[PDB]
Amino acid sequence: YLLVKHSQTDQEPMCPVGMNKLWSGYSLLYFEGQEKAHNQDLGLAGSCLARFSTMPFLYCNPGDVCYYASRNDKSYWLSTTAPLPMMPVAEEDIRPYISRCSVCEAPAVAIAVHSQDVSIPHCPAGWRSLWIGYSFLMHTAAGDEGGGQSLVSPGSCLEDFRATPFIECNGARGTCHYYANKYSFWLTTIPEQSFQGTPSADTLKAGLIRTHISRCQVCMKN
Amino acid sequence: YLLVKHSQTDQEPMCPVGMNKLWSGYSLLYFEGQEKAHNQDLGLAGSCLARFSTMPFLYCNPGDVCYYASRNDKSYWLSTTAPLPMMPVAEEDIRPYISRCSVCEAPAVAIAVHSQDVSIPHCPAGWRSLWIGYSFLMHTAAGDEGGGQSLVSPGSCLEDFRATPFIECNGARGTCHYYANKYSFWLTTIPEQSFQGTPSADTLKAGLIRTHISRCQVCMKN
Amino acid sequence: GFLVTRHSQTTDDPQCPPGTKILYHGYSLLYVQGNERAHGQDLGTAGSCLRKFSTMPFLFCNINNVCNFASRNDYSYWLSTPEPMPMSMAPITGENIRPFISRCAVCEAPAMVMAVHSQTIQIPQCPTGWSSLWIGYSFVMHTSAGAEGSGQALASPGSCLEEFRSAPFIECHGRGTCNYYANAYSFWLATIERSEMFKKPTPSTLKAGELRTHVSRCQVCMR
Amino acid sequence: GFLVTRHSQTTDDPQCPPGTKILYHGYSLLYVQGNERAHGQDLGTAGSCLRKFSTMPFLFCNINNVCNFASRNDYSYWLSTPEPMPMSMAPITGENIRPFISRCAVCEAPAMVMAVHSQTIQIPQCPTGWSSLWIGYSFVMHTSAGAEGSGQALASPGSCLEEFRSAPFIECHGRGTCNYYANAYSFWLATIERSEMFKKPTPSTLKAGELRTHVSRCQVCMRR
Amino acid sequence: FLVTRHSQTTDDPQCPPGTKILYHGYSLLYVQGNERAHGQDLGTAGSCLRKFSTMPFLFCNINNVCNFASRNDYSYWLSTPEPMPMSMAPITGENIRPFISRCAVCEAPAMVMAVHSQTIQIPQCPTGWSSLWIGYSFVMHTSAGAEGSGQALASPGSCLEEFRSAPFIECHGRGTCNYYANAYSFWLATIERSEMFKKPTPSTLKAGELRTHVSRCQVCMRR
Amino acid sequence: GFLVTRHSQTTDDPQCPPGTKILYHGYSLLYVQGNERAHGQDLGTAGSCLRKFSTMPFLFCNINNVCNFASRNDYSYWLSTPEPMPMSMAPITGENIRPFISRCAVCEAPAMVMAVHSQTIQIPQCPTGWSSLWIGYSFVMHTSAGAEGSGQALASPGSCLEEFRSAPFIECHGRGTCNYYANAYSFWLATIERSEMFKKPTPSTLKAGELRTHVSRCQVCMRR
Ligand SMILES: [Ca+2]
Ligand SMILES: [Ca+2]
Ligand SMILES: [Cl-]
Ligand SMILES: [Cl-]
Ligand SMILES: [Cl-]
Ligand SMILES: [Cl-]
Ligand SMILES: [Cl-]
Ligand SMILES: [Cl-]
Ligand SMILES: [K+]
Ligand SMILES: [K+]
Ligand SMILES: [K+]
Ligand SMILES: [K+]
Ligand SMILES: [K+]
Ligand SMILES: [K+]
Repeated sequence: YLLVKHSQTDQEPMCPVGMNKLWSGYSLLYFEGQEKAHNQDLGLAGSCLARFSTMPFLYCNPGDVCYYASRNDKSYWLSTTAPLPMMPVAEEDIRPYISRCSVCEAPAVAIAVHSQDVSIPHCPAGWRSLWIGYSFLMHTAAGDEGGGQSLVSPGSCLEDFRATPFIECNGARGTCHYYANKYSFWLTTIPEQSFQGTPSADTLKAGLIRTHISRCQVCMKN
Repeated sequence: YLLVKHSQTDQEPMCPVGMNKLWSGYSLLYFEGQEKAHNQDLGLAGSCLARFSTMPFLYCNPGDVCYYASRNDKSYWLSTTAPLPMMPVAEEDIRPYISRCSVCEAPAVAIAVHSQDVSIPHCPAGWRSLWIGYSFLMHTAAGDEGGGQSLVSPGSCLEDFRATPFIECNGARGTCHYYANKYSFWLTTIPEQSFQGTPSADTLKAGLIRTHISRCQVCMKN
Repeated sequence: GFLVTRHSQTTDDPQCPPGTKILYHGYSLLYVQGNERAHGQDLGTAGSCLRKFSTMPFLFCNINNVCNFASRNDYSYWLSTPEPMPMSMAPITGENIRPFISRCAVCEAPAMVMAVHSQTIQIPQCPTGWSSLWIGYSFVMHTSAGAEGSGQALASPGSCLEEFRSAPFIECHGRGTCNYYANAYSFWLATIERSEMFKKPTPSTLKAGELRTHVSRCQVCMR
Repeated sequence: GFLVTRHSQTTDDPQCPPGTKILYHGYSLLYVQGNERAHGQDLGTAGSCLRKFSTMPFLFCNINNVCNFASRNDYSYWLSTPEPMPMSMAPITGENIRPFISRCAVCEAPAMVMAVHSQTIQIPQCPTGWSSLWIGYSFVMHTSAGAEGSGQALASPGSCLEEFRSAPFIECHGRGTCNYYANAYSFWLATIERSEMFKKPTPSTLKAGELRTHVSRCQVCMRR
Repeated sequence: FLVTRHSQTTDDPQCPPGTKILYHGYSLLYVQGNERAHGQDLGTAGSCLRKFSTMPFLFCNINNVCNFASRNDYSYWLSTPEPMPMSMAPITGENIRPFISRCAVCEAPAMVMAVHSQTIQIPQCPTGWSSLWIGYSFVMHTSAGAEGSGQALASPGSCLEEFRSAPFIECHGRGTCNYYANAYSFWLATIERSEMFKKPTPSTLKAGELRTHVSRCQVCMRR
Repeated sequence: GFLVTRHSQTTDDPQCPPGTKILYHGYSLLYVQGNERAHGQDLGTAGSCLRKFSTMPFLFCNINNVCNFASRNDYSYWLSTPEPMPMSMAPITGENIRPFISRCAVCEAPAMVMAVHSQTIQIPQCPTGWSSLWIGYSFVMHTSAGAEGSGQALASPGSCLEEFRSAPFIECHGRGTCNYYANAYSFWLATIERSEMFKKPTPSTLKAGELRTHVSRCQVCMRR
């Protein structure tokens, strides 16, 4: 069993004591090839790439021709709290913006539970808590491409709420940046005990956001 | 022949002297039905709708059933300088935000010419100027839906440059608002005289933008 | 050399409006879809009137100098007739397709032609100085497979269909089949009361017999 | 600790299959659509079972650090019940939506659970050493608004619905409206005879009475 | 009334007899911004730009900040017979010039339209109209992300004088251009009378067998 | 019970890796496309291994209780073999399709399986305590008609194809045809030099005989 953790900072996460670390890397959210997004589950090892690059993949056509960083593709990564830049950051300046991750050998499977409430949900009886966070559901950026997380996957539970939890890297350009069309989607907190038939529209500004975001816990049996 | 003018204000535009006004209305950019945009050429009379509504259309299926404002469709309109609200504006409050237009009967066809330079382009010899503006090429908003203008059409030449020249109205909600994924695209002012095989990336902040937007002129023969 | 295209929405050739002369008659092409991308032809233009019909009126070529005709999974869409959908509800093929395809006429007019919309259930008057060619319903856009589609310019005669139909077009495929599908949607300009322009829309679900109660009317006119 | 998710496809809470213990019950979430992007929760995973229902169970936040809730035109899709489609065919709202939403159960299992498909009207046998939890129909994918949608992993129990429904889900909007629309399509694995495998598929259009008979069958099994 | 002509070569095309020259430029097919394609009908002056650029546009956001050539957008231009690089690698800077088609925007005394035969036969101009040029029926195209645009069949833009399996080249804000394997050009097919309501016969055509299976057209002007 | 799926990428049934037992063999399903939307099956899961082949393995139903099989314009995509594209370059049909379809094997393993990628032309070692099942090339996603497609989870055995192919899959249609198209793209993890991680990528155009120079390698392993 593998436990994947994303620090959301430029420092690799520590594997819980006792769990062997297979490797550390960079937090990969998704690739965009031919304007088609292909995501990696943040709770699976595939989302922790050992080597970073603004263009970590290439493509080939049936005519036996492959192109690397020779078109207009891009990649997306979970980011840190580094300040929003006035212009794209290039090469070495990208480093402080990319989230780090660690893949650890676990004794049992880890799952995420969500309360859809301001309260923290309980881990199932017989399961221990690994961390607490916010319910990260999906995202979109360039065009209408993007992706989402599995709610039972630890990848849907980010310890740090971020209105913009990821950054865009423009492949061949070798730069990353934050564009205005980036959206993060989170499960909401619901007042009702179990049924809400008519949502009340609302706009939340910095400071009064976190109290409206569903909470989660990542748990492991025993 | 018809000349269409969009005021980009909440006051209907005046038809050039000598030209009778067939009607005035609201500046329609596009409809979005089933997440598919259908645009109206801003230089054509179809972009000037006599009656406004956040949901100006309905749809039907082969089962002889039609639905009006009963799903999740929307409409987009050219907007005014009314300040970006921090939350959607509803019903009567929408009025100040919608651009007005006038459809005028003209002696000849009107065209737009673009310089792709900071220099305002001259009208062809034998043609007179109706107005000068900025090269408005295309736009996108929800998802990757949007559209664009015909560069020879007067609709591609707006007198007033706006980072966000249009507003989104959410159909059945009866509200309109400015969302962060709205984008306007304009032809650039190219430094080279006629061939730019290597663009130099740049980020422009408010105040240094207009001098970087291609200029245009709307002309009519005689 | 002004031109106006008219669609009968039946298997019979439509007649050129008074004052106009016939150029040719054909079949009503709405749009095509290749490599999953839709591209339409404004119904008010000659491009929507093809003399020869085929469920596959186009082909595609690649950079390797190879062209393929009816060799992938593409579509063609045509305005249809009142012909009811087969009882079997299964795709139609060959000569059995003919009863479903609308006919059109491309006519040359002495002057400019346009369409006007009332956005009410009443027929809008032609602007002063313009004469009538025909009246109809405000047709603005449509979608089908993959929610792809196209639409009409609101000042184009193409945005004014003389016959209202909940299903005004049929879908055909390169393999030679055509049929109506539940997701074939037709979008029409709706009626708007002046007092409700800046009021939250009142939802309405209309069934057979009451469908036209919210459909805007139009008139095609010539200077 | 392995998990199994079950959907009643009715207003009643489904029971955990034999050999598994309940964790929690909820409502059957099929997928959501935000900013025109569809994102599903595999029906075989706990993510497709939410403790609380809402026509808009999520919100979005922008780079200016402003979040908007139920203010635009987003969707939520849920597995539905046998509840009759309203005669008016008009959108359902508020408390009236409850009778239409399917319930689910997330249970803890002693071993792994997967689905197997026969691609015939016959029930597929569970591998040797595996026991049956339930039988159903092979549900593959679906589309609704904007032809957007999602699907199931064929190895997942989510691809094996216990009750075949031509319309297994309902569409809801942030406005608080839900309804069945004509473009709601459900995709299921088809039945294939050995001799039909490498022959041009024979087109067929089936109506009420002959639907379940051309749909692949499946069985959900546990390695125990 | 204007008429736009594309040489499909590096030399400026000449205005057809009866028309007057306004300006020359480069042949723009379409652009793609934030994953959305937007074309300029080839029959209109909008498809003829005075200045060439791999990224002739920029975008601005709601925070009033505009970004130029900083993301991953595209521009597409009609190309010339210039051989594709043997390396098949992207073309940059001044090396791009040889591949870009030139155009002419001319003023005409009457409107101009295109007619299509849907056969190998060249379609005659309607009575009362004179010929400007003949070509092949060009309908639509797709490239990056399967996005693209098309031509109005009534427009001269749907009638290319030189048939090209690969009529356009793709460029990026990076300052690179190239022909990619997914670049598809769609043309009207030839249809025999007895084939109209019959299942289309699939066919794959190779070099030397293409031009004769593409519908022909003729651009005419009322005169 | 853990499972691992293997694809031969040839007309022969692949054999289960050492330490695993066979459950069944079938055809390699990559993804399907219905109503213009793609939905894939991870190549490392049993869902990508179907016992019965057909150019149209699914059907769709509407809210009017009518189902349609091979009656619109849908697709199915399968991993292919090295069978060369026909000389005519025209679509393949019927029995002639079989030689082009890859075979697969679903195997039961005693412990969990995963793939690791080197992001270099060198084969990555299995994590300490994990044994080898097979080696391959880093296959991550693909696109075809309409630029639609799907991909593989990078820790899934499905992201590790044993045979590199510029064209690893073939496209089939409900009408019964299959063929390769110029826009059928395969995406692979590329080789990244450590010193270049935070440097502008160096573009490369590779042709036959040099394709593999930038393709990352991988190894599928099992916990001991
Ligand atoms: Ca897209
Ligand atoms: Ca879209
Ligand atoms: Cl690239
Ligand atoms: Cl609506
Ligand atoms: Cl086809
Ligand atoms: Cl909403
Ligand atoms: Cl760019
Ligand atoms: Cl089909
Ligand atoms: K931006
Ligand atoms: K926003
Ligand atoms: K249908
Ligand atoms: K409907
Ligand atoms: K390529
Ligand atoms: K091809």
